[PDB]
Amino acid sequence: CYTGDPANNPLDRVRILCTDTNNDEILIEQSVLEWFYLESGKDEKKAAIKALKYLLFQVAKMGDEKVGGVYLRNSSRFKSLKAVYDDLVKSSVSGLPYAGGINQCDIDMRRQNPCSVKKYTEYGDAARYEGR
Amino acid sequence: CYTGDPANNPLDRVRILCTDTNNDEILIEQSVLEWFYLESGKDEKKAAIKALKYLLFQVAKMGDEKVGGVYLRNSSRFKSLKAVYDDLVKSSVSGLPYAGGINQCDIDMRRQNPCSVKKYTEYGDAARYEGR
Amino acid sequence: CYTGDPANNPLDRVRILCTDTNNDEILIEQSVLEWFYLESGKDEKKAAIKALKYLLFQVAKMGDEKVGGVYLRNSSRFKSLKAVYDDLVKSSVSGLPYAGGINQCDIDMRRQNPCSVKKYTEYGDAARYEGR
Amino acid sequence: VEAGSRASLSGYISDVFTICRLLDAPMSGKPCSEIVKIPFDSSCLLGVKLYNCENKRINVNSIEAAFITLDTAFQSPMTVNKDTNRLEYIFSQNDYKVLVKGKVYDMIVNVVDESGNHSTVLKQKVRFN
Amino acid sequence: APMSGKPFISGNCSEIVKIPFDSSCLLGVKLYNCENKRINVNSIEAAFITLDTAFQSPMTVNKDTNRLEYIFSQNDYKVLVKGKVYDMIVNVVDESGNHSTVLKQKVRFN
Amino acid sequence: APMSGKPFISGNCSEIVKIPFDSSCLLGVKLYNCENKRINVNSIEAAFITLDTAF
Amino acid sequence: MRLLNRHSFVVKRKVSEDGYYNDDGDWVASQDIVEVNCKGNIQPYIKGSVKNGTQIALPEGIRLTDTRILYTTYKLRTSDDVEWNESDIVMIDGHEYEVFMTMDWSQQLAHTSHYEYIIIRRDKMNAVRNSR
Amino acid sequence: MRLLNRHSFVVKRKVSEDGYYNDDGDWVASQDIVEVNCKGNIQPYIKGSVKNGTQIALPEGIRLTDTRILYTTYKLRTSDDVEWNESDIVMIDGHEYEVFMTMDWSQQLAHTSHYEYIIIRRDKMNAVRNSR
Amino acid sequence: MRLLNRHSFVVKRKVSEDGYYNDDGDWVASQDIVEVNCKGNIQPYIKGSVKNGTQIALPEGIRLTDTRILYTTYKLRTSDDVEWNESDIVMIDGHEYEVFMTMDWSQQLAHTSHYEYIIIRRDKMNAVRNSR
Amino acid sequence: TLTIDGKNKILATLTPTTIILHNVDPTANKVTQPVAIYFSEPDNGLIASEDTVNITVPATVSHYSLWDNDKCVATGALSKPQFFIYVISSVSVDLN
Repeated sequence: CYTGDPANNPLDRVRILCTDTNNDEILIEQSVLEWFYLESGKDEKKAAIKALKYLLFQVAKMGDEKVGGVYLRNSSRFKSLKAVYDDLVKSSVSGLPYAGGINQCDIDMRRQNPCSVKKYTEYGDAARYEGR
Repeated sequence: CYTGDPANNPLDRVRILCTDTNNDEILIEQSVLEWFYLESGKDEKKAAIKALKYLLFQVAKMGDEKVGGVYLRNSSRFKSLKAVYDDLVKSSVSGLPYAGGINQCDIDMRRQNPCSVKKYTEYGDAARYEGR
Repeated sequence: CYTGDPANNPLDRVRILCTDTNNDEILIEQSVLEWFYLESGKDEKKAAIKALKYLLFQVAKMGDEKVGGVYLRNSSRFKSLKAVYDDLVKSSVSGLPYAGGINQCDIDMRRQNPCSVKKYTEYGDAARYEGR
Repeated sequence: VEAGSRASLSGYISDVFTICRLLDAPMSGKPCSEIVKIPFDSSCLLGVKLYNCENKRINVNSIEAAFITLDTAFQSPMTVNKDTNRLEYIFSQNDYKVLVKGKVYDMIVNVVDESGNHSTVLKQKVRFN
Repeated sequence: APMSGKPFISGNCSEIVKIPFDSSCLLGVKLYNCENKRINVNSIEAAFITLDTAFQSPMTVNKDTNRLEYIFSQNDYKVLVKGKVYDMIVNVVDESGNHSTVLKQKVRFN
Repeated sequence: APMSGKPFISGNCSEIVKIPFDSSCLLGVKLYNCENKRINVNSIEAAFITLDTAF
Repeated sequence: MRLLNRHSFVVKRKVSEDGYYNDDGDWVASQDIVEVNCKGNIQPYIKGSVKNGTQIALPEGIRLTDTRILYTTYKLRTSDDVEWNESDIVMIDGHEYEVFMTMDWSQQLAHTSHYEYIIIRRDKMNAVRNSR
Repeated sequence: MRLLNRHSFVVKRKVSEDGYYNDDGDWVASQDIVEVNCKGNIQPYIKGSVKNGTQIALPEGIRLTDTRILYTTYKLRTSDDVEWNESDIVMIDGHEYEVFMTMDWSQQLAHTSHYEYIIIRRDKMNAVRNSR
Repeated sequence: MRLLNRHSFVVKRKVSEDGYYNDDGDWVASQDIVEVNCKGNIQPYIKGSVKNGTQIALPEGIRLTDTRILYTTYKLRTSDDVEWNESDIVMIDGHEYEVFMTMDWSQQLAHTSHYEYIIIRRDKMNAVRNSR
Repeated sequence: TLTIDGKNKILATLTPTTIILHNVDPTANKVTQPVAIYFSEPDNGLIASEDTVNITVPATVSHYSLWDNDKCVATGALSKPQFFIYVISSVSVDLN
């Protein structure tokens, strides 16, 4: 039910972010999409990422069908959809890695934890005039 | 049947969490879904994890059927659905991994167990003034 | 629709940069393309990198369809298109690779960080008259 | 450099010929959806025909003070054309002063009978190109 | 020019009219009412032809042949860019001063 | 409203009637006996309409 | 299934089966007509000399004959002299289509049991009543 | 799609549907004829005793009969006595081809919905007018 | 292509199309006959009651009827009363074969556009001239 | 050669506000009292009347003129001289 108005309709913006903008091939129900949007509060990005996960399940279920004259084959859709999904979404890293013992401020901050086991010697023991 | 009212109907919320919302291909009976909802106390999230396994079992059973004119092929739905499931549910981890002997507040608590085998030496033995 | 006027029409320039110029097989809606163009500010090059991903998603969805007389088979378009994409866009590198400790003008700038762990010895320590 | 100039006048010594776009309103309830289009800043007559509960076309003899509403834009009164048996309206050039170009609007038609009851006899989507 | 927005047969995409660049060309229009019957131009007072970002001009209301007509000229091509696609709009004036956009069409000059 | 629980044609799922929110709507009902013939309302004394948890 | 429910149409069933012959001998159709909503699939019927949307030239003018095949899970019935009931009517494009043939594939298999009907467009003629 | 739009042809539709019978009884065709541009695909029709470009020998001389099948997404209409409209005309090789049959495959599937028509070359005859 | 040009044969085309009817009513064929060289492929035509090299027994004696199908890229024409031209002749085994049917597959595809013709052996009869 | 921007910026200044009919081409030969007229914004170097206007004559008229200051800025001839309400259906001025 994409009305071709991404400028105004946030539901259309979500329907663009998750690729379901085709009136003859509507796989995600309007009522389902609205509920996802409300659960995400108003974040179109989170609504879209929820709807994409739901769409994976929706596609994986369907299979080939034949009625007199008309024959639809769907067994190959999931392979392509998953291949695109893991490449474009699952593999996108966000945040930063961690490198232990590289930052003095981090080291001193973590030294304050009382519930931590105590090492016999640390890195800087040979240069502290005050020991400890 | 999915009534298109997830906001108000807790059963619709479950039918969304589980992906059995398509009215033409109802795979989970309404009575079965209600029984799951009751047996889970009343928790839409916690009913879905059982409904999904029931749906996996239901999908694994069916095969290809032909009757004059129509024809339906269900032999790949399982191979797609299990692949989706193992990725989106099975491999999702929750909780924390234990690391041995890293927390003093835990070591001292574990020391109180009477049925634990005595060790000849422990980590801090070299600096205990009192001994033991 | 591609109007055959890339020189004057910025939307035609985008429809050329993206390869959706064939009027018989319009795959990207004109409204969607305009919305991408606006969201990218106004940059034909920068809209194409989003339109291409949208097109990948659109192509991955479709399957084989038969109606009496006609018949269309779309199960390999994705396998070809992703192969073209990974070669012509994904593997194209831009920017420079960093090499550690090769530029003195960079080493001395990094030395100003206060939250960096002190090293006992550095490369030039053997020839510093002043020490430190 | 030259520009030339022109002048034009028209008139007569003592009708409406605007573009018309028609709709049907089934009172029976029984008729991803159509979107009516009207050029922006262009006068356009909008008409609607009533169909009774049996789905005949029904006389508009009854019905008074029918209203038209452009959602979150404005509300206006509508004319009960009892000759052609259609409820009619004409988008005036004042209306476009508060209408956004390109945006999609919802429209509603209300009917007030002789008993004071109000009925919503039509809902439709439109947009002004 | 079908009023009421009905294309006689529901095509797709956009059709482009092509005219030689430096040649006068008589362009006419035909009017059809809401029931696809042919309208008589006697009820039309005036009409303005428009080429976007190029110019606007009054247009000959030919009641004899029952068509609206405009003729390009060499001084007209002094602002038109060769090859570029120009949108086209036809406006009408009623007896009560109503203004209607009866037709929009894409044009270009070879 | 077919008495005896027979749907005239055995469909599936549930059908939902839709009415505009803020508009009066005349809602009627038709009665059919155990043999699908049309019943006359003369034999009815009273009837109570119900909307669950509403009124 | 999804393909068996692509189309939605109205069916007029004469619920009462009390048609009889008047004291004058004229036929009186069953009185209580009831409208219903059904879902199925409609396709042209290609076989032998069948005529789909065929224009027929006659000395009296021009006619139009059409006939289709309908797949559905709803049990429509044709005329039967032993059971003493009349046939159903299907509204397609606003015209009447009388059910003339039936093929019982029900109770054959679980997920593919259905029915097939051949429906012929009703010819144009003036109306007359004989009701007693 | 590309193969459905290989050919371009002209169609004469009698837009007005006001044909009537004179006070003398003669037929008067609808007045307003309108030309249109359409795209489709034209192929010979091979079935039974169909005659494609077949020369016919008669005592009066020689005739030529031809008939074809047309695939297109445009909705052409044949004669209909109930709706009271006349058939369309298709210009092939400069001659007229009257639409005699239609097959409605529309609204069946997303990317493969279309129409099929059987068009017969109009026979040669002299012209006469009865207009009132 | 190679298989479309396996055979070489002669074609007699009546280049002039000025045939007319004498002042006495007799037919006068077009005068200017021209010979040409063409290439194609000739095979027997197997369909229905078609007669290839079939001996026919009659009270008057014995006849021989033959007919073939010809694939070629050359545009041969049959008789046409509207265009007012006569059919071509193909020389096979030294006998005449008149083109009676045509099937236009041209402009369909790049490398496989061609024509099909059904050619019937001309019957034996004595000659008479009416030229004015 | 004036571009569209120049023409649009130009016609914004003219702003006529009255019209007078004349028995013959003109201040001379006035036949009717002036009546106001409102004009729309310019586009493509063209301005048109925003609405209809009614003029009355007791007498024949075959010409007209526009004023604003009371300055005459344009004149023109009626398509047909008319004996004698003369309704001015529309009027426009352009630089093309």
